[PDB]
This record gives sequence, C-alpha cells and structure tokens, in this order.
Amino acid sequence: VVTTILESPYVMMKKNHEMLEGNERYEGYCVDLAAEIAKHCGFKYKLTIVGDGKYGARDADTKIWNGMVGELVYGKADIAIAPLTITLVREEVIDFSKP
Amino acid sequence: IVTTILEDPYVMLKKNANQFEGNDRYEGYCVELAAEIAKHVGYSYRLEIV
Amino acid sequence: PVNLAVLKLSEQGVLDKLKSKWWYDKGECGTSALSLSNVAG
Ligand SMILES: NS(=O)(=O)c1cccc2c1c([N+](=O)[O-])cc1[nH]c(=O)c(=O)[nH]c12
Repeated sequence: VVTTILESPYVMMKKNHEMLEGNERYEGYCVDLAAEIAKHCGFKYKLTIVGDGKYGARDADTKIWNGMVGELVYGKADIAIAPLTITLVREEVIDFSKP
Repeated sequence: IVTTILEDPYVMLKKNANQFEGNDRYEGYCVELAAEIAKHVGYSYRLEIV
Repeated sequence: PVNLAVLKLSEQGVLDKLKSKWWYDKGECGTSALSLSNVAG
C-alpha cells in the first residue's frame, strides 16, 4: 500500500480516467518517483489516495493524528511517497528517509 | 572526544595559541555547533584535530 | 538525541543566526540615463 496526496504538479488525474482503471488513472513526478524506489526494492505498489485529504497534524482536543501520518502510526499505510515536510514532531512518531 | 579537520571558518586555531589550554585553543563555526549540542544532549567533550 | 537536537536547532533558528555571524558579521567586504561624468569634460 502506497499512500499519497493530490497536488497540482505532483499527483494529477489523467484525462479519460473512467476508461483506464488502475495506475493509468494518475500521472506526475511522485508516481515515477515510486517506480524508481521499487526498481531496487521488492514491493508491489498500489496507487491509494488518502481519504481525509490532509498531510498530518495532531489536534489539540483529540490528541490523535490524521491523514497519511495518521495511517502510518495506527498501522494501515505501509509507505508514503508524497510532498511531506520533515519537522521535529514527525520524527518522534515516524522515521523519515534522506531528502 | 570530538574528531574534526582544520579548514577556513569552521575550525581554526585561536590567536596566541601558545597561551591557550583545551577547548580555548580553537575558534570557528563548528566550534559553536559542538558547544550547542553538548548542552542539549548533556555530555562534556574534548576537541581533537584529525 | 543528536539527530533530534539538529532538528531543534534548525527549526527554532540557531544555525541561521550563527551562519550570519561568521560569514557576514565577521567579514571585510561590503536608472540608466546619460550621466553627468560623460558630459563633465
Ligand atoms: N500546497 S502548498 O501551498 O505548497 C502548501 C502550503 C502549506 C503547507 C503545505 C503545502 C504543501 N505543498 O507544497 O502542496 C505541502 C505540505 N506538506 C506538508 O507536510 C505540510 O505540513 N504542509 C504542506
């Protein structure tokens, strides 16, 4: 399972998405970046969009994470290849790769 | 123990290095970086050139 | 503790102030009409 997020330049939905089911529905930089990763990694990728439409931030009241970050900690998502900023609080909960 | 190399504004020996002892025998950028992290993590250090 | 300390320094802005000091603060450097000097003669 590969969790991503909808952006303008990164993850775009292609024209005639109804006539192409699977990984042909999307096209962009972040799609090809995942293919480069799976060139040297033994993993099967499925383009799964996060339902919330959020990057990840722990709310003040609930004290619980959401989106791609929320799916990582609670154990649903496997890998996340998306424009995600590497900050202090994220490193405490989930491990990050090199920039 | 800290391992480092001498090159330009990162690490260079202090003025009148003859009359200096320990960490007060060096000055630069990485000098100040070594000082900051040692406090936040919590251990005393000793600078040494490669 | 070191990896997180590096992130603690960067986000708050310790490195950026320190980089300003040793490069610039400790440094020793620093209309297109017809000018007056061209006609001065
Ligand atoms: N759309 S945006 O104007 O540029 C933009 C604005 C504000 C926050 C963003 C953000 C983008 N982004 O590039 O899509 C990614 C991103 N990733 C994170 O992890 C995060 O915390 N905040 C952001």
